[PDB]
This record gives sequence, structure tokens and C-alpha cells, in this order.
Amino acid sequence: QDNQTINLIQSRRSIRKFTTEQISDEQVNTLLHCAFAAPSGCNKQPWHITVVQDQKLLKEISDDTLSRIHEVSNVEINKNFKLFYGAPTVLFISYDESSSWAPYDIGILTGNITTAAQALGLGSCIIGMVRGLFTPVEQGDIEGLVSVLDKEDVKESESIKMKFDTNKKYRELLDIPEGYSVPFGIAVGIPDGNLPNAREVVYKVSRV
Amino acid sequence: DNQTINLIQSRRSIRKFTTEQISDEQVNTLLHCAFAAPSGCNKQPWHITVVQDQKLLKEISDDTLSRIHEVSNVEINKNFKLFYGAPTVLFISYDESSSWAPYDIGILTGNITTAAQALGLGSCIIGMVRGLFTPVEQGDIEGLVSVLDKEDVKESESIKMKFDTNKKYRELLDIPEGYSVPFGIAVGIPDGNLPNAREVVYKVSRVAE
Ligand SMILES: Cc1cc2nc3c(=O)[nH]c(=O)nc-3n(C[C@H](O)[C@H](O)[C@H](O)COP(=O)(O)O)c2cc1C
Ligand SMILES: Cc1cc2nc3c(=O)[nH]c(=O)nc-3n(C[C@H](O)[C@H](O)[C@H](O)COP(=O)(O)O)c2cc1C
Repeated sequence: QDNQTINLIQSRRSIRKFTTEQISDEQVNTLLHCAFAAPSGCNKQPWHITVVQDQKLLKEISDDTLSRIHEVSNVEINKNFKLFYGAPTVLFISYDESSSWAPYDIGILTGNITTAAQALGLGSCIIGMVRGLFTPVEQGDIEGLVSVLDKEDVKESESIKMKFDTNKKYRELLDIPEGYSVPFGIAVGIPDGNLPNAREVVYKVSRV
Repeated sequence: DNQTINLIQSRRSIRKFTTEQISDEQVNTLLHCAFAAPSGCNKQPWHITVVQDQKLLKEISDDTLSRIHEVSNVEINKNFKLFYGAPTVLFISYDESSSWAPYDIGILTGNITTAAQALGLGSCIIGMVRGLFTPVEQGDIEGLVSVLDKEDVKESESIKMKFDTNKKYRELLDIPEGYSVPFGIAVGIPDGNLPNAREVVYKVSRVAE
């Protein structure tokens, strides 16, 4: 329609090419405000957001991710590939894994962020995280370190130590709450070039 | 003064609606918006069932209450409207096969929620319906008891149901096979002026530059 909100929602696409220009603190605040205005089952708001503008840290996550993908699935990705498409800001979304509604809740929250970015003249792409890099240390790493003790110096042994260190490092740097999972981030920036064409939607609908 | 920003920031769950049905074009716009959401791997692993038949909605509402009574001592009065008398309910379902699907479905649900506001409408997500397909959860029951007139609730002994709500609604809502059904969305014309925005809390941390 000629309703501006409807047109953004219907024309949204993922942005994977950004300028080098950082978004303003006011735009960040606005995105956060929008995010935390989402509804949530029982108003628990069982979520957290980490605002990241450290390109070194983002580059490290990108490198570990691509490396893990190469080593586990044996696909070759171009070494110039950027997990976060060079976005100047990324919002890491985490949630309480003991709330039954929480995965849905953070999708709604992510939708608010996505639409708000569009309304500010910005663009985004959601970015899936490798669970193994962000799991809390108590979810499988402890018995890993234990077993490694009786496997003195093997390769599988060195990678268990790195996993633990990586998991500890990323959860601390991002200030992930205890018991929270980090399934994805949202890369946010100023799109470089024209926007991709609107999706031709598919109506996966029944009626009564 | 961006209108889209002010809508997202002022959104509330609406639970009182006029008796006027929304137009087919509104219904279609809500769907178009829903189906424009991002999706992990572009699976778009979702489905919507549009229900405007008040007879069916009553039976769903009743069966949800019966289902609650099966697993606990709480007898909720069948006059209670689970969907707050909304004239349209959108039942959201999805393929558990896709790892990204629960998040996709949240985003789809957000798009619907915001689009409804944009159209002069309002909405409430109704999670209690999942108890028709999966074992009724204790927290859901307490979530619902919290909002009932005390006249609407009594403690009574459990009553076993004659039939399977899961099969019954998987057929009447034409839910694709194996799809999970986490909630319905009640949509309608709000009865009365819009409430104020609520206090927003920032559950946030920051890193560098
Ligand atoms: C996944 C989900 C399930 C919900 N289930 C219900 C429900 O069964 N009934 C209801 O009245 N509200 C339900 N809500 C609405 C919430 O109670 C509401 O979003 C929250 O209390 C905050 O109020 P607000 O939406 O006005 O900001 C649900 C919300 C979500 C996101
Ligand atoms: C949970 C989720 C995870 C996603 N992860 C990625 C990702 O890691 N990389 C990426 O390029 N796009 C990612 N996307 C974007 C989807 O690929 C995109 O929504 C889909 O391909 C359809 O494209 P469109 O959003 O431009 O309409 C993700 C989307 C969601 C909802």
C-alpha cells in the first residue's frame, strides 16, 4: 500500500553489502528501544543483546566460524569471505534456554530490529552462529577436558582445549548471561548501492 | 517523527475488540507481510491457518480449557473467550526440521504484529493453544489464571477427555504434517483508544570500537 510501514515490511530484503560508515549512537539506541519493545510470553523478556563495534573481535568470530565449517564439513570458502559482510555494527542476540517461549520471543525482537533499521534508512542481515563456539563451558566441555587428560597429546586433544578457551572468551567478551544461548547476530549498516528487489512472496496459507 | 519507529515503540497486546470483521484486503496484507520475513536458509518453513468462523473458535477455546482441566485441578468457566472475542485468528505452525524455524516464526509473528498496528488494527499472541497439541504446561496455566476474573475459576477434580485435541485440530486447521503449532494470533479492531507504551528495559551489553 501507500502505508510506509507496510511497504517496508513487504519490501524487506537481507543486506549483505555495506558502506564503511558506522551508524550513529542514536540509531543504535533506537534499534535497541525497538527491540526491547517486543512482546514476549508472560512478559519475561528472556533475552539479551550485545552491541558489537569491535572489528577485530568480529573478524575473529568470522575466522573461527569459517575455519570450523572448513574442518567439519570439508567445503572451501574464499579466504576473503566476511561472515558479517563487513557491517560496522553487529547485535548478538541471546536468550534463556529454560524459557519455552524464548526462541519465538527473540524472533519477534529481531523482527522489530529489522523493520526499525529499514525505517532508519539502514539495512541488516541476520547471521547464524556456530553453537559449538558459544556454548557455555558446562554444556559438554568439562567431560571433554577430563577425557583429554587420559589422551595425552593427540590432535583431538588440542581442539578440545581451544573449544573451551574460545567458548569462555566469546561468552565473557559478549557478556552473555548464565544459561543463555547465542543463536545468531544481526549485522547492521548503511547499505552500499541499491536495495535488492522485493521478495515475490509465497502464500503458505489454509483458510476456514 | 518516523511513523514506523513510533508504532514499534508504542505497541501493546490488545485484548478487547469491536465486533466488526477485518476486511479480506487487511487479511491479505497481514499475510503478505508475514510471508516477507527473513528465514534461515530461505526455507520459509511456516504455515498460517486463517480462521474467522466463531463456532470453530469457541470449540478451540472450550477444548483448550478442557485440556487444562485434564492435567490439573483448575476448572475455567467455558464462557471465557480464549481469543478475547477477536473476529480473526491466525494459527501459526512450522516445520521443526529446520533448525532456524522457531526464530523464523518469531520474525513472521512480529511482521504480522507490526503490520496490524499499521492498518489501524491490534493483536494478541495466544500461546495457550499449543496445549491442544502438546502436553499442557504448568506455566501456561498459571499465565492464564493470572488474567481471569476470580468468578471464572474454581478448583475441582480432573476430568479426562473423550477425544484427542491434537488429531482433531491438526485436521480442522489443516496443519501440515509434523508441524508444531506454538500459538495463534488474535486480530481485530481495538475497542477503545490505544493504551500507552509500557516502560522499556534495556537488557544490553556493549563492546568497544
Ligand atoms: C509467544 C507469546 C505467547 C503469548 N501468549 C499469550 C497468551 O496466551 N495470552 C495472552 O493474553 N497474551 C499472551 N502473550 C502476550 C504477552 O503477555 C505480552 O506480550 C506481554 O505481557 C507484554 O505486554 P505487551 O504485549 O502489552 O507489551 C504472548 C506473547 C508471546 C510473545
Ligand atoms: C535465523 C536466521 C539466520 C540467518 N543466517 C544467515 C547467515 O548466517 N548468513 C546470511 O548471509 N544470511 C543469513 N540469514 C538470512 C537468510 O539467508 C535470508 O533471510 C533468506 O536467504 C531470504 O533472503 P531475504 O532475507 O533477502 O528475503 C539468516 C536468516 C535468519 C532468519
